[PDB]
Amino acid sequence: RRTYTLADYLKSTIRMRNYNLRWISDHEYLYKQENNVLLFNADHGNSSTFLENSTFDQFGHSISDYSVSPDRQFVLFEYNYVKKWRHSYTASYDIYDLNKRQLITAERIPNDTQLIRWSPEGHKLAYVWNNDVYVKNDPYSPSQRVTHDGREDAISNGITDWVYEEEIFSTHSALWWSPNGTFLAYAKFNDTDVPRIEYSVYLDESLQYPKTIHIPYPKAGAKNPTVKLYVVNTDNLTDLEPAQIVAPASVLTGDHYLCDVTWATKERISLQWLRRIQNYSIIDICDYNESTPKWNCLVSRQHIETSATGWVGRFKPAEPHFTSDGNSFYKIMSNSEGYKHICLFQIDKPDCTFITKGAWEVIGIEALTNDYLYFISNEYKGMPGGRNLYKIQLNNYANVTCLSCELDPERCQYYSASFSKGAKYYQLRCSGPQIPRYSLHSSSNDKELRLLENNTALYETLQNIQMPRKTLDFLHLNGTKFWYQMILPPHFDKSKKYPLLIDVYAGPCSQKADATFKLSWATYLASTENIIVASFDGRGSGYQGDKIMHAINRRLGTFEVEDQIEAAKQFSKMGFVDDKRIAIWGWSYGGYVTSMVLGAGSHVFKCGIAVAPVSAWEFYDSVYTERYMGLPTPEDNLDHYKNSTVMSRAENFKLVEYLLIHGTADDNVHFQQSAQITRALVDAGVDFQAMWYTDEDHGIATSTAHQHIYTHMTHFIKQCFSLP
Amino acid sequence: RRTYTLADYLKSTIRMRNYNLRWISDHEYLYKQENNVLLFNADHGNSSTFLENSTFDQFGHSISDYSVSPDRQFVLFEYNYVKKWRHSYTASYDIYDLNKRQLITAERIPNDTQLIRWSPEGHKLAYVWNNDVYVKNDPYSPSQRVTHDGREDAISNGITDWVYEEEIFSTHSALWWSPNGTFLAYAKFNDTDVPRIEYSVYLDESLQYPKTIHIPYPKAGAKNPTVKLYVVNTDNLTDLEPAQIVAPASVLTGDHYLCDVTWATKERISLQWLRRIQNYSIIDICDYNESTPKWNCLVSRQHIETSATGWVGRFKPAEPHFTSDGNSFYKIMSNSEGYKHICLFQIDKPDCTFITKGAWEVIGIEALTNDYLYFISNEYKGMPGGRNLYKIQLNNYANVTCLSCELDPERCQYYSASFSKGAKYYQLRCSGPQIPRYSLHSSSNDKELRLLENNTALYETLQNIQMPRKTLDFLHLNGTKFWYQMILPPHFDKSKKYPLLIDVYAGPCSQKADATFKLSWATYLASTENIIVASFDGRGSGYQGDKIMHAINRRLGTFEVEDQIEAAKQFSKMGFVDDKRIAIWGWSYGGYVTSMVLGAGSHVFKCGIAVAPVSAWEFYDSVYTERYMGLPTPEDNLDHYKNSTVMSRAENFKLVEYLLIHGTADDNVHFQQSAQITRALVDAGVDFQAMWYTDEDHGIATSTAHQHIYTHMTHFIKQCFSLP
Ligand SMILES: *[C@@H]1O[C@H](CO)[C@@H](O[C@@H]2O[C@H](CO)[C@@H](O[C@@H]3O[C@H](CO)[C@@H](O)[C@H](O)[C@@H]3O)[C@H](O)[C@H]2NC(C)=O)[C@H](O)[C@H]1NC(C)=O
Ligand SMILES: *[C@@H]1O[C@H](CO)[C@@H](O[C@@H]2O[C@H](CO)[C@@H](O[C@@H]3O[C@H](CO)[C@@H](O)[C@H](O)[C@@H]3O)[C@H](O)[C@H]2NC(C)=O)[C@H](O)[C@H]1NC(C)=O
Ligand SMILES: *[C@@H]1O[C@H](CO)[C@@H](O[C@@H]2O[C@H](CO)[C@@H](O)[C@H](O)[C@H]2NC(C)=O)[C@H](O)[C@H]1NC(C)=O
Ligand SMILES: *[C@@H]1O[C@H](CO)[C@@H](O[C@@H]2O[C@H](CO)[C@@H](O)[C@H](O)[C@H]2NC(C)=O)[C@H](O)[C@H]1NC(C)=O
Ligand SMILES: *[C@@H]1O[C@H](CO)[C@@H](O[C@@H]2O[C@H](CO)[C@@H](O)[C@H](O)[C@H]2NC(C)=O)[C@H](O)[C@H]1NC(C)=O
Ligand SMILES: *[C@@H]1O[C@H](CO)[C@@H](O[C@@H]2O[C@H](CO)[C@@H](O)[C@H](O)[C@H]2NC(C)=O)[C@H](O)[C@H]1NC(C)=O
Ligand SMILES: *[C@@H]1O[C@H](CO)[C@@H](O[C@@H]2O[C@H](CO)[C@@H](O)[C@H](O)[C@H]2NC(C)=O)[C@H](O)[C@H]1NC(C)=O
Ligand SMILES: *[C@@H]1O[C@H](CO)[C@@H](O[C@@H]2O[C@H](CO)[C@@H](O)[C@H](O)[C@H]2NC(C)=O)[C@H](O)[C@H]1NC(C)=O
Ligand SMILES: *[C@@H]1O[C@H](CO)[C@@H](O[C@@H]2O[C@H](CO)[C@@H](O)[C@H](O)[C@H]2NC(C)=O)[C@H](O)[C@H]1NC(C)=O
Ligand SMILES: *[C@@H]1O[C@H](CO)[C@@H](O)[C@H](O)[C@H]1NC(C)=O
Ligand SMILES: *[C@@H]1O[C@H](CO)[C@@H](O)[C@H](O)[C@H]1NC(C)=O
Ligand SMILES: *[C@@H]1O[C@H](CO)[C@@H](O)[C@H](O)[C@H]1NC(C)=O
Repeated sequence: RRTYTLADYLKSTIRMRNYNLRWISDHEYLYKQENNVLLFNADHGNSSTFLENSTFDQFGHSISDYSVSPDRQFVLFEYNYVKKWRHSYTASYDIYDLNKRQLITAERIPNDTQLIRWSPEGHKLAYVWNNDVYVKNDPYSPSQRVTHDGREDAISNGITDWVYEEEIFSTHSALWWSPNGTFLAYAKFNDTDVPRIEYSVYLDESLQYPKTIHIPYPKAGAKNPTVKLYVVNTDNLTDLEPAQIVAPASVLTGDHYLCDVTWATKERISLQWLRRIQNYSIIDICDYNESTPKWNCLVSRQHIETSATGWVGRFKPAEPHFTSDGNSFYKIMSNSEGYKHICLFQIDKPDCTFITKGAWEVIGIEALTNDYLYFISNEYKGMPGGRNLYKIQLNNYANVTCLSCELDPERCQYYSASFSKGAKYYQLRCSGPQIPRYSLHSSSNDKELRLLENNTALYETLQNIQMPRKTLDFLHLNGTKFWYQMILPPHFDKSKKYPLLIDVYAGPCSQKADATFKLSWATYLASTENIIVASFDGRGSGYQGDKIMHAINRRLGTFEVEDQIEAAKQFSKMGFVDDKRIAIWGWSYGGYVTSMVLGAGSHVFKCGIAVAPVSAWEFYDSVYTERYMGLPTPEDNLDHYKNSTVMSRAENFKLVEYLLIHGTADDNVHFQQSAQITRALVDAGVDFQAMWYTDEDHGIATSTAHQHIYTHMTHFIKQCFSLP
Repeated sequence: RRTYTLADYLKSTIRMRNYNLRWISDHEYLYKQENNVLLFNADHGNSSTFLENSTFDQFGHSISDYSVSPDRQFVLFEYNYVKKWRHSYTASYDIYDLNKRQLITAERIPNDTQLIRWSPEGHKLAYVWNNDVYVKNDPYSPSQRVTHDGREDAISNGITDWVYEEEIFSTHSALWWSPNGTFLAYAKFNDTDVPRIEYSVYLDESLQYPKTIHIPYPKAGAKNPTVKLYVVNTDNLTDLEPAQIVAPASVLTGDHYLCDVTWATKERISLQWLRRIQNYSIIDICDYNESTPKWNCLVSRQHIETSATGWVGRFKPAEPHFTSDGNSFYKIMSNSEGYKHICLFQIDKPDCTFITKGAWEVIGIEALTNDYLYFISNEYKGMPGGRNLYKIQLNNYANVTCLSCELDPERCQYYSASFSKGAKYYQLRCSGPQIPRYSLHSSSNDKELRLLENNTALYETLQNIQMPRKTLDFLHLNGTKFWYQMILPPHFDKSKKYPLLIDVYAGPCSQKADATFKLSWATYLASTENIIVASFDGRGSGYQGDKIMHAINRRLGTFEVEDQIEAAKQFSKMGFVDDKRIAIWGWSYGGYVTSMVLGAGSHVFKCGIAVAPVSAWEFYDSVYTERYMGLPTPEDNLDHYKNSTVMSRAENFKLVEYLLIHGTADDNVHFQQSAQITRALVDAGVDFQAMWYTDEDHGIATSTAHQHIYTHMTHFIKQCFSLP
């Protein structure tokens, strides 16, 4: 029987399908099929061809994306897509009028447009061009320029800078339409005094001279960009200047962040602010006073969230989900025991009321109606690495009803959901630990309407392959239960002793051990090279309580490192793991941990790989770093900024085999970091291996580069484990 | 018996001494001994302490170097040394009076001084600070400012830019005093429109953001800097200005280089100009007029040098060696048979007379007397790799007497000399093949006056070691003699079979197969690991004829590559070479040839190492590249610029093991060149090994890095050669 070879991983020979849809109603969604865009109605099961693939290639050129207007009158076509960063880009957009079924030729959308978003209702447009905000009341209507200070690397209106897109918003967008489309809320960023990172780009062999790329990148303690929030009335845009909503006073004592903007009603806006010392968060509720007319942000509806053991939220404070009347909201907060649970806020009330509790966390709030609230939790079977859909009755909080627990309990233990408007229907997505699945459900009776994708083709293709097995198990460290996972080789024999390879992230609020089904590189090693690939969620991990999560606070590189070693020591006690063939590798925080582990002097690991590793917290951006480590000042936390460098551990690298990989175009984890490591390894008489990948970004993902780094790492591990 | 250990190379426990001296008279020379500067009198032989080691330490700073005035009244002390580039720096200077045993504190020399030069007679000073020339007729005097348009990276007066420093002048100085100290000639460079290479420098772990380093670097085809030559009357300057000496019309038809400036008499100057297409140079003899025009350059005394087969000279045209009257000069030129020989030029007459001939070349003219001319050639036994001192009676060209050939014909075959003023005495300098030896001679009888350094302790300390033996042999390629060297392991047994390591430079006018004595890394591989290390000098090599050397013209990366292969194949046919264990490595042109050899698909070499290689001549500087490859224009030589890249040979790297090393702060061979290779090797799916060295220049020389790179390369060889 065939095995999962390396070519099977790198060539995507074994494709896993999914089912991605866009709810455009309370009962209709769009789905792309055979390059056609089909419009499905879940209330009747009937579906029409909404957008022929004929009218996708008959424009002049290849179209990259689409976005249909909420009134289904116009379609945006995106083409000439040029990648900027993780979530950012610039492209040209066309407008396709569906009433005439004709392409719009006048009042077009300029080339090099950065952002674009429809209004929630109707057909109004807002786009960002040369870092300025423009609005179009109609595709057949001239643009209205809102801002005029758009300066590259200085001022951005409506689009995020680098740190916000990466570490806060997780999207390039800084436009927020009002539900009626009357108001637009946009953010203005100012990176004028933010220091710049500079790295060279060695483009095609034609380029005689390299390019120098500049990016405003505040490192730990550096000058941070400012943000201001302005609101604009689209219906009477030529009456007043954009109205700034000043941040609350609580956050104005120094530098601060803007982390979320949500619309409660057609005339009420909510702003989540965050201090720079990220243990203080506040929600401001602002109503439109049509008199002056200003935005009236009453103090009595300010809502504070703090943390005594560290920072607020998991990565950033939870976003509020307002009720249909915008006079209350539900947001996730840590209870007294330190577990993320759902709390009920009244806009005018100073306290919140918890509606869920237990020794388990709530992952997120998925949908909200007047009678039920839908959410995801890791409560089922007390397994933190699982995800299941629940619903809460808003009259009797004791009446919690899991919607995914008993559907296929052996095959599916990791669910997610995508709801429609008003939570009439919801798409269920199972991710593991067996073959994924996608189904359509109706919230009225929670019955499966139809099976969207079963991956049956995947199922039979794996039947002919000696696939490895994934075990979800746990262990105890100083009396605390800690979960881990093992990818076991096929025909696993506990009497025989296998080599061990540890996959690390160990990042704050990370979770590497979970009931998810992946066709990864580890799948190759176990199925073919018969290597046990493990991952251990120790201290600093998430979804297990603020006790375990905040243990790493202000002490990065201390406990998440020891516990990877200590768990590795536990694995040796088992009778099926070779003591002399234990390895480790990571990526962008594992590479930090993997490096910091090999420098611990543990005599546990034989070799290691660090891919785009962090080497010192002095080098990473302030938003992620200062959240867990604070400021590098002698008065705040400068001590452990220095005590936690990989370079301080060079001498102990004489005992292991180090392989260091890093891409040169890395805008996230700068090549400066790996360079500082090698200088410490060189200056210490330590021999090691290295490999750069030219013009590859942080997540090395170019087809040629993705295949090369893993084919390189396979040779390394096989040489370290003395494998064929 | 012990062997030459790797630690013996990297730690230099087994030191080799040398005798370095500064002739300050016709019979006196300065010599440093235990940090004391001693004055020696060659005539009788006695000695006296000229400068105590109390100094260099009694002043508040460690003194790097010293320089004594010709009239022996003042001494310069160099401190605050900050290395700029290869031959450049910037440092601070203190002036010390000898008649008063005092340190001058009035009218001091500024810090951050970029150059300093004494007049050849008297004690006139000339230093360059902020790219402007300042002059002092006496150390106790103010500094008259000559130029005022100095600007960083834009204009340089008196100091070279990068390309002139590296590829023409081999010095940072662009000052030329007249013999009487009356005139000062200085050149002015303009890099205003020359593109700037940029690379990042990752300083100490405490240095948060990296520093971008800009350097005016004209790559092949780019805009070269302009150069103008001015002369100043130092005696009466407050009245007069500098006087420009315009280049000949022969050279003003385009871009041109200034390659030499020599003072014939107190009022006569010789300028060597060079066309950008380096097959046309001219010497200009310019006389001083007591009225305007300040400098009268007669047309009838222009002297022009051309080459129809390639470029002019070896690296640059030979410099002229004037007679005492300045009415004639000897210089090295190619004859009709293509052999560099000495020619006698007469200023006014347009032809020259060869005073030497034969199928061998002259290396350099060492000294000129009114009766004899001393020079260095490779005539003895027809060995190009040997150097000996000869002398010609300037009356009887037939009386050509060797002064070193038959001293120790078994120990010494690679001589050089450092003559005194007027050539009364000359230090003989033997460099191999056996242990070096330094002796002092008298010109009147060529009789050894005394033995300066015999390296006796080095002789004894070597007999404790199984030291290798180096053979200088030759082979015929297509009926053309080609020489090679073989470092042979001790106790050589031609019945056995040895691994083969081919050290490659193979650059134009290069010589890797000589009769010199080096304690190198090749010694370790032969003494300890029993590896034969060979070096072959094929087509493109110098000192053998312009037929052999200019065969590389406009065809770089073609013939010097193939010849290395076939010589290795001829090494394969030998009975003592393991065909399956042949490897090759090189540095900075060898890395180019090594990479180009491994890409040829010859199945000859098993593995290879390329350290700081050239990947594409499009990326190297113009002065070097255009000299041998022409212009990368579709009309001149664009094609073999394209055809000669390493990246075009990526596929054939699947058959060899490849290790690529490069310094991140390399300004000579930019990191871009290595990065372009890996991208082609990544795009071809070829696995290889790489290793960067942060902030290491082209000649990776940091004490820590130098050990790490040779240690890293040894592991690669042993693994490739299947050794312990
Ligand atoms: C974007 O940010 C930059 C810098 O973060 C802002 O410009 C800077 O504004 C400050 C004051 O806010 C200026 O500093 C000093 O102001 C005092 C006032 O007494 C004055 O006396 C000093 O001479 C000095 O100017 C600073 O000069 C200025 N820097 C600039 C203009 O480069 C800028 O206003 C921000 N823009 C937006 C749209 O947010
Ligand atoms: C150092 O080199 C720079 C760049 O070559 C010199 O400045 C440049 O001079 C040229 C003229 O040779 C200017 O080009 C154009 O000339 C035409 C002639 O009609 C004129 O119409 C244009 O308006 C322009 O002047 C060029 O602008 C100028 N570039 C600058 C000043 O940045 C410079 O003179 C050289 N310096 C020395 C000391 O030799
Ligand atoms: C969208 O909502 C806004 C605010 O609710 C509407 O604006 C107000 O509309 C009311 C009546 O609905 C008027 O009495 C006010 O004079 C309006 N004030 C402002 C500032 O607009 C807006 O008309 C609504 N638009 C649509 C298309 O529903
Ligand atoms: C948020 O964290 C900061 C520092 O991490 C806390 O600042 C402390 O403030 C008190 C004043 O009440 C000082 O006495 C301490 O010295 C401060 N600590 C440091 C390390 O500077 C702040 O109290 C925290 N906020 C909350 C609400 O817990
Ligand atoms: C959807 O795919 C699953 C596989 O994940 C199918 O379930 C298997 O069906 C076979 C029948 O031959 C049983 O023997 C297996 O035990 C089942 N496995 C699991 C994990 O349930 C299922 O039949 C497919 N459904 C459809 C409609 O095709
Ligand atoms: C060492 O060489 C020096 C060279 O300067 C000799 O210098 C002598 O200096 C005295 C001083 O009055 C003169 O009178 C002599 O004429 C110099 N000698 C010569 C040869 O010129 C010095 O003599 C030498 N050493 C000794 C011990 O005499
Ligand atoms: C150095 O040489 C220069 C030129 O050879 C001398 O300058 C000339 O000196 C003579 C007589 O002293 C004058 O008639 C000329 O007018 C001078 N010409 C110039 C250009 O200066 C100079 O005097 C000599 N100085 C020394 C110290 O030897
Ligand atoms: C110096 O080199 C150039 C370039 O190789 C030579 O220019 C050639 O000249 C001949 C005759 O004028 C032309 O037919 C060629 O087309 C020229 N080649 C180029 C590339 O322009 C020039 O002749 C050489 N100089 C000497 C003295 O031989
Ligand atoms: C100078 O050094 C050379 C070699 O470095 C010495 O020459 C050797 O001398 C020994 C006698 O002890 C002979 O056995 C060797 O055959 C000699 N070798 C050569 C190449 O000649 C020489 O003795 C040293 N001279 C002094 C004065 O120390
Ligand atoms: C376009 O859609 C039709 C609908 O069946 C399908 O047959 C055809 O293959 C599609 N073409 C492309 C290029 O996707
Ligand atoms: C489904 O049927 C209803 C009623 O028959 C119709 O109004 C609707 O348009 C149909 N769906 C589509 C996508 O046309
Ligand atoms: C200085 O010179 C004296 C005289 O020979 C010598 O004894 C001493 O060791 C020297 N000191 C240094 C530091 O070179």
